[PDB]
Amino acid sequence: ICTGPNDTSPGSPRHTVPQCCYGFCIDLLIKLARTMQFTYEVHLVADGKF
Amino acid sequence: AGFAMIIVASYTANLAAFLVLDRPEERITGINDPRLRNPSDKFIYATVKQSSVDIYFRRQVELSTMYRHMEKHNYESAAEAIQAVRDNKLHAFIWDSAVLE
Amino acid sequence: GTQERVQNSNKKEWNGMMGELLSGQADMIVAPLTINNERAQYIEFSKPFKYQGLTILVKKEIPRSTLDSFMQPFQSTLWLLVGLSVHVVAVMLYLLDRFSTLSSAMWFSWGVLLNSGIGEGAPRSFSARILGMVWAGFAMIIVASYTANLAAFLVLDRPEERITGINDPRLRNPSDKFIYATVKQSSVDIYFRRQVELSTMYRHMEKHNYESAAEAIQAVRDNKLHAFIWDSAVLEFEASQKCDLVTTGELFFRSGFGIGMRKDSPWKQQVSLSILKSHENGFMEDLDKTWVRYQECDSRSNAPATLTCENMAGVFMLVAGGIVAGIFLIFIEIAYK
Amino acid sequence: EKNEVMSSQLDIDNMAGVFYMLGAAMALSLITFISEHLFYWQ
Amino acid sequence: EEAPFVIVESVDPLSGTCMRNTVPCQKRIISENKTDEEPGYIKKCCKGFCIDILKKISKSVKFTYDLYLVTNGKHGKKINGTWNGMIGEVVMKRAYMAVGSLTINEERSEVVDFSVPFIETGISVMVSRSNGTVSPSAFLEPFSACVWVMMFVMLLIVSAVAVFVFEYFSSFTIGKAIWLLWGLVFNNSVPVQNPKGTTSKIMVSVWAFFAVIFLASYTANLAAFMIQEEYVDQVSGLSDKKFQRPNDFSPPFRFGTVPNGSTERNIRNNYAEMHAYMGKFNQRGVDDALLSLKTGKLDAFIYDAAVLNYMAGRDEGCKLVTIGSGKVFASTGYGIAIQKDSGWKRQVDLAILQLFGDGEMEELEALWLTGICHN
Amino acid sequence: LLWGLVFNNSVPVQNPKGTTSKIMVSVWAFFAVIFLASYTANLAAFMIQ
Ligand SMILES: *[C@@H]1O[C@H](CO)[C@@H](O[C@@H]2O[C@H](CO)[C@@H](O)[C@H](O)[C@H]2NC(C)=O)[C@H](O)[C@H]1NC(C)=O
Ligand SMILES: *[C@@H]1O[C@H](CO)[C@@H](O)[C@H](O)[C@H]1NC(C)=O
Repeated sequence: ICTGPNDTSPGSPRHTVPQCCYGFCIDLLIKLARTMQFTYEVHLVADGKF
Repeated sequence: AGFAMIIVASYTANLAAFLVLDRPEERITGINDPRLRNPSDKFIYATVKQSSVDIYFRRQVELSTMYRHMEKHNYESAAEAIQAVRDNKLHAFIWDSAVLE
Repeated sequence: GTQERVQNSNKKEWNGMMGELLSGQADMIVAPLTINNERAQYIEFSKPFKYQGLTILVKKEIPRSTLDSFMQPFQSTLWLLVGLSVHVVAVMLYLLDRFSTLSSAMWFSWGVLLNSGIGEGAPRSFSARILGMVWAGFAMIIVASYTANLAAFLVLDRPEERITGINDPRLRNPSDKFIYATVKQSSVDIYFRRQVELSTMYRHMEKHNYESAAEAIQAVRDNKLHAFIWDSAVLEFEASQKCDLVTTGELFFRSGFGIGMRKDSPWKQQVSLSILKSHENGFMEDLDKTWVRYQECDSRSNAPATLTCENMAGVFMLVAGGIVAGIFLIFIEIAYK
Repeated sequence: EKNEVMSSQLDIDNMAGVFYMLGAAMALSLITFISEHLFYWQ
Repeated sequence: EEAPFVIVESVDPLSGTCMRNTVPCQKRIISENKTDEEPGYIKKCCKGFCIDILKKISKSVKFTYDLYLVTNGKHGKKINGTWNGMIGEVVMKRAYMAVGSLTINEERSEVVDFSVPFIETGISVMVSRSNGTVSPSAFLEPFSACVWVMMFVMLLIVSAVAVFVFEYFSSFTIGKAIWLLWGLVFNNSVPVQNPKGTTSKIMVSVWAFFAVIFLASYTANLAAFMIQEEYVDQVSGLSDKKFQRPNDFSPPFRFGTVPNGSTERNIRNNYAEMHAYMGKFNQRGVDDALLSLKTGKLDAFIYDAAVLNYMAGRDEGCKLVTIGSGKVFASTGYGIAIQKDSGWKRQVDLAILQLFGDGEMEELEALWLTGICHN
Repeated sequence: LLWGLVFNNSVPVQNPKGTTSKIMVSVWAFFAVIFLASYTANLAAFMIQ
């Protein structure tokens, strides 16, 4: 799961809603997690620019 | 009869010639295609604003010129740039390989 | 002529013909003299009377022949395969004949391949007519493939060599199989020793330089030296006249041959004006056509044409052998009659 | 970007396809002959 | 101003001056109708190739400068014993150093001096890409010059073996025989009469094999030789009759050249009649010449060398080409013009040669004068 | 006759006799001479690259 802003153009007030993410990195994240015993609660960024 | 053979042979030959010579140059080379150092106002680059690429440019001294030509068009994020080069509204896009591939 | 120290003293003098001019043996240098900083320090140069640059020179590569008549396109195995398969399909035809005209069938197939109009048999058995169609198809296929790959042979040319210039990395880290060369004490040498980067190759260059041009030319003709570096407006003519050598592409630093006079003689501006007026009235170019661009050996290393009797051997010999090998069997068969 | 190979002599390496077409033709043809025969006397 | 050498450009509308890597081009423009009271200062900034060579010279021999554009005309043509343009401004009004894109002739050298040139140049021609090919006798070209007749005589020979051999073994004439043969070589596309003797039956099939080799070979060679053709520019040189007697042809060429330049005032002293004929076109500017050359209004163009070679490597597609292999017809060079007989001359001269020693001219060239086409 | 014509008239055959058909086949012959040349050309091309 990932909590993050809706309406990626955030000029209008953002609604921090939950979506879900999946791809090439978060799996790697999971690998690390099961490697070093810690939890996590991801969430996207506000501004969108790096 | 000799003439007949001649003509039909010529035909097959130049059909072969047609089927093998391919298209011309375009092949934008990279940072050195001089179509990218003295931009006519028909080309438009683009990068994502506030992004690592922008930093790589502003700090370099030479490239400065194109930097300015680059400045007035940068986009908000990737998907916008992709969709905007699909429909011809923007010539070239510069970005990180392991996404572009 | 260049500059150098002498007698292990603080004297730096000028070897060579330029030095001769400096001392008062003559008062004009009319010869293919170059232009560069050092020389231009204290000698007045006329306006340039011929423009050119440096370039390279290598032994022309050797091409591939017309062909051995039947070698290139097929392997012998293919010939054998088709040869047997002919009689194969022939006997199968004859079987489909008898089971429900042998000397006919052999003709039929051999003709079907060879496209010869001869022959009068046919497949009587519908069973065989089902086969003959595809047999002919196979024939067309094979002959088409043949012509196609002969075409493929005749158009793909030779590999790379193309020594590019001052940047072909075969010239920055010389393996000890390459050997450059220039004429000692010559403008080129000055252009190298003063540059800083190129220094490395300079040393590799040092231990081989020659005495003069003709020696270098004759020494690269016979393979005793790979590459030669010199001034274009000599190399171009040289390649044009004797045509187993070639230049490769790039230039180095564009400079111009000019007349040279001692420091501030009262003759400068007249000479310069005359040279210019000459360049305007085409007279110079009349000289050009009269002495430079008069002869042309080959060029365009594509060479995509011109086959001749070299092919004719492998086939005309075959037809003559057919002639001479017919008569014996003719006698044999008229005896068998 | 070296241009490409320049083939030669075309050994049996590839013509296996055409030879297979030929042989399969022969087989199916004799098949059909035997079929037509066994049907014809019937 | 000049397209590839001295590019002009207006200031940035934010600061007041423009970006780095250029020099301010002051005092450009004056009044037009009311009163001069010269404002001049419409300051713009310029850059390019010649500007860079100037900057490096400035750093290499200590001095300063300030750069201002020109009004009265162009490069400058001696008119009524007086000089317009740059030369005018460097004779009387004491500009004291001209730069940019000047040629070098005799006249100009009779008034001002000149440094050592730094780019080869001269007169050259430019034509639309000769859309099409040249293959007038392609079909006769390949496969031989002689072996035709060798096959011919081999044929006439085998005819005799035919008659003799087929005479002795178990309606056959030399006419029908040679007929069948000559029909076979090209293609068995002729209703013929075949022999009957088994001897000859074999004796001909070998020749048939000969034919099927011959024909395939010939077609292959034709295809090859037609693949790697070569363009031939449809004009030889400036000396061609096709320029000498234009009226002698179907609608004669329509070629022009911008007047007042060095090139024209060269032309007018070698081919006066052709110069007079040229007066009917006298294209203006340069880009105008390009457009008119793209729209059939002209068919050849005569102008400086370097600027043409830069213009060639630019235009979209590659549909415009300089004649020959880039041959030049009045070898001279650009240069720097300084007021008569200041010592400065010598101190500048060495400077420029200095750059030829360190490849810097190659860097500059590769940075401005390269193109994409004609690689 | 037809199947022989398409590939190459390398087969002893029997031709028709009606002028109607006489024309009616020559068009197909033209078809053949286009077909064959096309095919060979394409093979040559595809084998080049
Ligand atoms: C070549 O120089 C002549 C010099 O006279 C130019 O002719 C002048 O142009 C101005 C303004 O365009 C006119 O007021 C003059 O009357 C023109 N002179 C004559 C004699 O008519 C001419 O324009 C120049 N050509 C180019 C291409 O610059
Ligand atoms: C040309 O001659 C003089 C300049 O030497 C000038 O005073 C005169 O007005 C000019 N006349 C014409 C017709 O050009």
